Amino acid sequence: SDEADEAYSVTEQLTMTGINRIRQKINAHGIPVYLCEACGNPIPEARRKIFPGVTLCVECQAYQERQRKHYA
Amino acid sequence: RDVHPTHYGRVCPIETPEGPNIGLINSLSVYAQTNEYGFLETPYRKVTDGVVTDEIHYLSAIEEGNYVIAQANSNLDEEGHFVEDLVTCRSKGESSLFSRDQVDYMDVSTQQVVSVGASLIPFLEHDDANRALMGANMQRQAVPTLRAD
Amino acid sequence: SQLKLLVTRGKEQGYLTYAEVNDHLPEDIVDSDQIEDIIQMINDMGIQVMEEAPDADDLMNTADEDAAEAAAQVLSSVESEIGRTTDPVRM
Amino acid sequence: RSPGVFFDSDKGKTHSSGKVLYNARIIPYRGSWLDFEFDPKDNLFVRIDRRRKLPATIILRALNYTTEQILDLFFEKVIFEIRDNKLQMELVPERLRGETASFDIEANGKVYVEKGRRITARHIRQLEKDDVKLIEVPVEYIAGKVVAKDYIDESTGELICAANMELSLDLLAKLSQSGHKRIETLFTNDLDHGPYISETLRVDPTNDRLSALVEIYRMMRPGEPPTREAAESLFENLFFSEDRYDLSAVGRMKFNRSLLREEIEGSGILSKDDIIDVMKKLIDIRNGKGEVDDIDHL
Amino acid sequence: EFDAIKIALASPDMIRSWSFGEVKKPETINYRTFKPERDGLFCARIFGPVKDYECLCGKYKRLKHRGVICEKCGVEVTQTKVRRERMGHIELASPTAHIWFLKSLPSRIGLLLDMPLRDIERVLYFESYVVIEGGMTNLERQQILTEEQYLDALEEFGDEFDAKMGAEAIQALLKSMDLEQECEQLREELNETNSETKRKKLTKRIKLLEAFVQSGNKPEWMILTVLPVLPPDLRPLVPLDGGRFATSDLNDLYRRVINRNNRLKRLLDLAAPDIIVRNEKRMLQEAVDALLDNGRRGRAITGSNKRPLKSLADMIKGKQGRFRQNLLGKRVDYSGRSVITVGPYLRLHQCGLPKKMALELFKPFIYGKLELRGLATTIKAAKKMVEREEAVVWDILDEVIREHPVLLNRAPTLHRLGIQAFEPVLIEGKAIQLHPLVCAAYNADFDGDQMAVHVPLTLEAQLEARALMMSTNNILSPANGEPIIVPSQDVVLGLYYMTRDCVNAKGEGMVLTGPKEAERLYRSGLASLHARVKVRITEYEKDANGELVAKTSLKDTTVGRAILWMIVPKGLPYSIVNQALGKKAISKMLNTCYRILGLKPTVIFADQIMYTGFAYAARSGASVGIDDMVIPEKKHEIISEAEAEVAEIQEQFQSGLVTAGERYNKVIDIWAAANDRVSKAMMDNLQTETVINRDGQEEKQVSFNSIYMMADSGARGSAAQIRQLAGMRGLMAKPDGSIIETPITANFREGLNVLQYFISTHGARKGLADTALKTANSGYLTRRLVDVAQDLVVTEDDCGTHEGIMMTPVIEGGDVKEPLRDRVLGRVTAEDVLKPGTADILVPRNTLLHEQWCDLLEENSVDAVKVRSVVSCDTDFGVCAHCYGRDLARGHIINKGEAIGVIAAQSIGEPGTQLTMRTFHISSIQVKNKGSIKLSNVKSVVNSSGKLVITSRNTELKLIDEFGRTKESYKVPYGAVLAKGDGEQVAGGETVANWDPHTMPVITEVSGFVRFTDMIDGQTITRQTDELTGLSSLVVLDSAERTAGGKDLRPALKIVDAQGNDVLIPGTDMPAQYFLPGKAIVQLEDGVQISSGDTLARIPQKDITGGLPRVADLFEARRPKEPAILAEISGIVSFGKETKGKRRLVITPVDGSDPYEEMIPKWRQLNVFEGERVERGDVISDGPEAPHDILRLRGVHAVTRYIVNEVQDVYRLQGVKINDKHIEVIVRQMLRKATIVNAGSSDFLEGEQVEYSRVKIANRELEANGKVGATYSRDLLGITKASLATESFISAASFQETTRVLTEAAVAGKRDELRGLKENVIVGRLIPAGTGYAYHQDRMRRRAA
Ligand SMILES: [Mg+2]
Ligand SMILES: [Zn+2]
Ligand SMILES: [Zn+2]
Ligand SMILES: [Zn+2]
Repeated sequence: SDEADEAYSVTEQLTMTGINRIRQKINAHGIPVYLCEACGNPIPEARRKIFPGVTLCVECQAYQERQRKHYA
Repeated sequence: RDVHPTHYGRVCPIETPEGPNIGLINSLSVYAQTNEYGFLETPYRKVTDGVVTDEIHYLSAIEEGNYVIAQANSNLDEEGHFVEDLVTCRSKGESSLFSRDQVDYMDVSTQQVVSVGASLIPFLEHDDANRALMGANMQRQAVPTLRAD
Repeated sequence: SQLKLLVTRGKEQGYLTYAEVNDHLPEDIVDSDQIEDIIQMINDMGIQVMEEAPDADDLMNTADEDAAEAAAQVLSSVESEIGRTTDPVRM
Repeated sequence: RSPGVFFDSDKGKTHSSGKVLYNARIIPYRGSWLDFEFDPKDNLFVRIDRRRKLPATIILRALNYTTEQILDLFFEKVIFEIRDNKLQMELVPERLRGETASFDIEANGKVYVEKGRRITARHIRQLEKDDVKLIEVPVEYIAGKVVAKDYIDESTGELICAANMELSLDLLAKLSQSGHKRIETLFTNDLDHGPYISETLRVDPTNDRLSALVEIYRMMRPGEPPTREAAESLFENLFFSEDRYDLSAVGRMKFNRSLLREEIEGSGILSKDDIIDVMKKLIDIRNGKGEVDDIDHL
Repeated sequence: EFDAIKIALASPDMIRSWSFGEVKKPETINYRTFKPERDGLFCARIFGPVKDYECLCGKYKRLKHRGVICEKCGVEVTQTKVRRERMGHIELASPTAHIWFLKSLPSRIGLLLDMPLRDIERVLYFESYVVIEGGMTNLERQQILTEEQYLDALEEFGDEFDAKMGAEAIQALLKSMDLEQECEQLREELNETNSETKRKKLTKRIKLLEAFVQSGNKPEWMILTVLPVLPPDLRPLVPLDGGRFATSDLNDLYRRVINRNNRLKRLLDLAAPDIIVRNEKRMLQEAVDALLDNGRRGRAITGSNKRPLKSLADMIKGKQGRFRQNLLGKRVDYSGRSVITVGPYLRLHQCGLPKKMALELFKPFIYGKLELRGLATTIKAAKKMVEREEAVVWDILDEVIREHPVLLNRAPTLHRLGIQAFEPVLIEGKAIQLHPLVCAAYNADFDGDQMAVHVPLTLEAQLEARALMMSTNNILSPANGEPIIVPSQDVVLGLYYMTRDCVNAKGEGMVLTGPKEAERLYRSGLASLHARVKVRITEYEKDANGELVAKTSLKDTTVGRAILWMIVPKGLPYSIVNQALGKKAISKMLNTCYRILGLKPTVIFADQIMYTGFAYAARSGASVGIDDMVIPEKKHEIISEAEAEVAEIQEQFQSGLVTAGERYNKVIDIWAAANDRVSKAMMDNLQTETVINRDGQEEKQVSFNSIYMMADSGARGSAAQIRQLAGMRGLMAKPDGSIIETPITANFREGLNVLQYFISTHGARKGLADTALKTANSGYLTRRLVDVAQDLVVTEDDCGTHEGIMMTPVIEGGDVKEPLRDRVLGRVTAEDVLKPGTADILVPRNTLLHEQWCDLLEENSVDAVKVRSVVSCDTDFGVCAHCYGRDLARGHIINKGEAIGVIAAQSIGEPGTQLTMRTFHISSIQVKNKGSIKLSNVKSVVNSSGKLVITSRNTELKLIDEFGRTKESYKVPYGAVLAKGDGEQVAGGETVANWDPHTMPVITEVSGFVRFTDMIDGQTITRQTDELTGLSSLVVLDSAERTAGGKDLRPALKIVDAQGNDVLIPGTDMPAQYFLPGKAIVQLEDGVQISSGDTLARIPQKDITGGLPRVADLFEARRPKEPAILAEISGIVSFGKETKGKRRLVITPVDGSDPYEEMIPKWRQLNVFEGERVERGDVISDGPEAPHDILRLRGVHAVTRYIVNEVQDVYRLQGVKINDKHIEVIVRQMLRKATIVNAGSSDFLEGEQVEYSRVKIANRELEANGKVGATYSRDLLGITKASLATESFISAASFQETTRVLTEAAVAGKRDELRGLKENVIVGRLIPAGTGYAYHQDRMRRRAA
């Protein structure tokens, strides 16, 4: 083949297995939890409506993601 | 070895030698100048409150990431007012939609992202990126003919 | 002997920088040529002291195996001396 | 690559856990480098030209700074008071935004948050809209903090507790006997305002300027005997000579821009202002307000 | 001619025999008259003369004096070829330590004397002293000293005291030592005294010592006394143009050594103060040490160019020495290169070859033929005739060319089809027209790829090329029997366009007398190429014994299929061409023709497919136009709705209902879904959009949109690329892997604006960069794998064994990932295949399972066969043909002589190029198929609930249907509540196991009284009470919380019966007191008897990589630090001491020795009950299982199955197809070192590592003899470690470190027997593999005779 013909497939695998992990972080299951598993705050109805099966309030999720951002 | 969202208008994103040293021999874009220091800068139309003036303004790389720069293909109503409300711009790396009264600069002309080599291609916007890369590199080897056409 | 656990650090990482092999050196080495010889002795048994972060995603072990304990002996001994026995001119 | 100050991360490729390290180089056009590298245990280590790493605050001490003003520079303050009943505290509510209260947050006599609660934006507005200006908590909330500055006896001139001291119950005990009312601890949170320079103080072997210059000279060219003003000369020529070291005008522009300085041009030699601004920008990149530099960034 | 090569030390005597006179002066030439000056580095009388048969005098310039040595100036009238084989010695004034045996690490003078390297380095550079037979007074033999203590003890003694220094001392030591003396003394004091490091190092030393004794060496030959000098022509001083000579560094180094040698001699004559002569000795030692291996120790002397100049080692060792480049890869004569073009007119056994290239590569052939035919008197006349290129020269060329096949080769020879051989069709042009079908093999394409043609000279070479390498002889991929001749892109599209059908074309409906009438209509113009029709075809079948019986019929086909039927050979059904013939169908057509009609009709048929394909793709006129990239019209709606989605998520973010990362994730999610929806809209719009009508209304058929045709014929393209032409081109990723949040919502048919194009640029350049690197590091895997497996050769016809492995269908997660017909095909059955009821012996035990036998297997529904493997063969130094299988590149069977190791490494490195270079990642048990249960490794309890809770560990459920073959795989977790039982009837829709992952039972066998025996509340219990239910829970905690009152006690939850005595669990002397781990959800507290297997105590709570580097690590055999800890021996488990991290677990046999402890780090969750009698090769920690452990516990067959499955899954996740013999032969080359469980009757150290064939030959020789032989323990090394330890040194010194291998083989007198493939290439003899196998055999029987 050629440079561009394999470069296409390298970029394509890159993009696909980059979409898939960002899409797997998305919650698709259903189990309402009503109580943030770190702080016990009641996860409001709407923030449970967007992502069904979310088991953290928005505050604790922001905290945990801020912690993730440095690889701790 | 790779392109950064501040290569815009400074270094050609497509024109490089494919092969051993990709992205090390990046070639300069069309309107790119060098700063008084040695830094690369590119022009932008100064766009005050809503009107896109025809006074141009050379922004460097360190400064362009603090302005809402317009989009070269943004329409204008015979006076310099964008005929959309929101308007495609690129504030800090990530491009976006910004309202009418937020743009700080516009682009000088739409060929200002590509080098002289990759500006002689017609319909560059209908090509794979790497295809235009190979295309510029192979245009750069053309042998003169008997009757140039 | 911080040198001796420097060797185990370079192993359990699979590589050594110049930063680490400047950290875990003897603090009393002034003749650079000693640093030269000892980093050579280190690389001879593994692990190769590149100057930066890489080997991140390069999973390729030619450093076996009798040379390992002998070179560790020579490194543990280099602190016992101060040199040099390697430059005829200085001797 | 132009002269100037650069902040990079070394993202998850040295430590096993994957934690990133966030070093901050200073490369001048001519002279000596200066590198500022965290460690896997979150320790600021300044290493002058590429040889051995040193603890961070040794260079600050060599700058004729000592521990109390160092903590005043690199931190915010928290002021506990012995309010006649078990050491009640000064409070502003936005500081707590991300706290898990070890007590009953109550003012007006009115419980704002039950104990155990992760402190919310809700209770944030509750506090300041009701304007809680001093809280009362148990004593084991101060049991584990660290004291800001020196503390010595009015009895026999003996130290109450040294500057940068972890707290205990006996430390407040002796503070009571001293009649102290101002407990100066730091505002250290795991999330935003983490303790880094504090632990780097804990690891600092030296204690005063002469010790710092001694260590620096022992690192620079070992073997020779050191000397007070000899080491002084070496240090104050390392990054403060018009002769030797110089970030050129482009270097100065990149510097005063990479720290958000209003000015754009200045000296060719470093300063206490510059190195402290560097260390601050580094630790605030570590905190999470800022970003490392892309190297290819044009 | 010759045989094995011996390497060893060289005495000064042998060196003086090598030379032809000593070199005394350091001068080279005479600078005005450039005659080589006597008698220096280029001496006419020492190293031969400078002109052929002319002495340096000038006096003797005729051959008539050839052999007389001119009495004037001594030279010997001979050939100046002799100036390349003579050598000369340099008499050293003081001895000198050979740096190789000094600083090789380990220093051989060091651990031949057992003296530390530092001490010898002191004595050498004179910083010390060393005694040697220090009289009968005070000091042992090896005792170091210094100046001071020396002069002191000299006052004591003038005699009976010998303390030398420098190389003289080390030499008098080396010679004074007695090898037999110290060796037997180490014998005595290692026998009567044994300590671990003591016996280790001392038996190492005695190994070295008796090695030195066994060799012909002498201990002091490590210390040079006479030094040799290379011959001049190998270190020449060639005159460049302009009086500016060019030399090699060796002249500079020899000058440097000769200068200091002479200066030392003059110092010794002058009787200088020993300070200066000491400095001179050290200077001479540095000179010799920089001549031997520059840069070894002392900061290498740099030449005049600033540069560290090369030495003898650097001419030998390293990437640039002899062994690497000119010893493996050379420029070769009769060879050319040029640009390949297509040339479809060809057959696939020829290649075009320009008249210029042909006339030039074939010169001597034309010369001989022109002077044989008499067309030219002499050979000079023939050269003149050819260089004038007369009309008869061309005819003589075409006479010569005829049957002489030329080899064609391409640049990255990734596998063995990169070299083929064709017959040359002379081509009046300048490009090597290469047949189309072969570009698949060569990986070639016609955008500039140069190919290189080689000519084979001899007759054996032409027969190799025509018999072993012809392009018609390799139509099967050697990686797997599937053919590599599949038509690629013009031809699959032509064939596809032909065999299709409109719904109403011209000439539809009519019935035809046969395919000839089909073409008679089509070419005439009366029927479209695809207009359905009834035609009478007569298809043949080979149903009988070689009888091709015909059967005729009126088939319903199209004009195109029936026109294509004329090229199909006889024995193939019409159903093979009545389909739509994409690429897969047009590949399996060739595949079935090979499996039926053999090879000749397949090559003919493949050429016919290509011709008809090109012809009808030309006739099709199938272009591409911008109107063919049809955008859908529901695209703007889908994009609008996705934009509304992202606006609503951004609005929620602005109202604090979401984090930042989650708004980003939802944005990427809705964009991925909108991209998929637009892809579907466009493909639905584009595939069926031809909507036609016949005798009426309308009817939609598959489309003829030429872009769709090229995508749906497998010709070129896919769903994704047209998704980028018509649909939106998705989300583009920046090179870190983090996807940009705004997608290019356009295509290439509409432009990208500047921002979207600048965004695609990122990922595009990342992919470009990673192919420009992926190529440069191409053959690193294949090269690394042929180093390990090169010397392996099919060397026997049958080894007569019944070992093997149990090949089985792969079924993982759900259903089958590959049938048994693949994994068994063409491997020899080890033991007899019986039918299900076993009914008779069906498949004999040495049957080559070809396609008939695979059919006859699946026609009885077998799912396990014992097939012979390579790794479990028996032949030593090879592999018997049967225990390997069949050469899937040739079909028939392996031959005695196929170098299967090289072709295995190639068959794994070639498809390793289709794997990505950077590495790479990824409620109840409901039945879904029709079948019946079968639980494996089951020990359950049927509780009072009628359900099932299995008390085992390895219990999983497989599905077995009416035929018996395994249908589906599933795992039955511990306490998986089974609604069924085991083996009974089941159908799809009854969930077989429901189990809650929140709980892992402690399931009792008895519905009895609870009892808390050895359960101390507060010291061994935690007083939990969940006030939601108000639950009295005496939970047990781990050994990380509770006090020392019940610390290493055991909380025992036991079921006793309802009166108060302990219910023994049936089988042993332990009632069912399940001792409790920590953390247990032990809900029920005592005084409540319960069912037989309730959850009294309840334990609380498949990523796959894919890179090629995952393969490299899979072969290197690294121990991942999260390794499952198997069970070292079956038997009753038990725990011990706690809270060390390293906690004790021991297993006691019924019969053997119990006490085996193992320290489980408490980081890992333990996974076996306290008193479960465990199997052998179990799992306690779970995760990665190190392959070393799998070998040591489950055996060889288990580790080979493990590694084969690992590699096969990494290759299968991308769809790369590769057989099993290749991974098996590489794995056999992995486990080829063993160590002994018992030193036994043999001559082996206990913990010494010897090649497994050595052990297995000695033990066979011994148990054939009186004794019983070694009890070995098989080991496993990576490829990078097994290919280090090899037998030859000419081989393993080519690619390893040269100095270490050479020094070891020198000290040990290790004579290499040329029986490998790297050696016989270096030395330049026939390889033992292929054609040369016969020669090596008959020469092995010449000797030994
Ligand atoms: Mg090509
Ligand atoms: Zn929370
Ligand atoms: Zn002569
Ligand atoms: Zn066999």
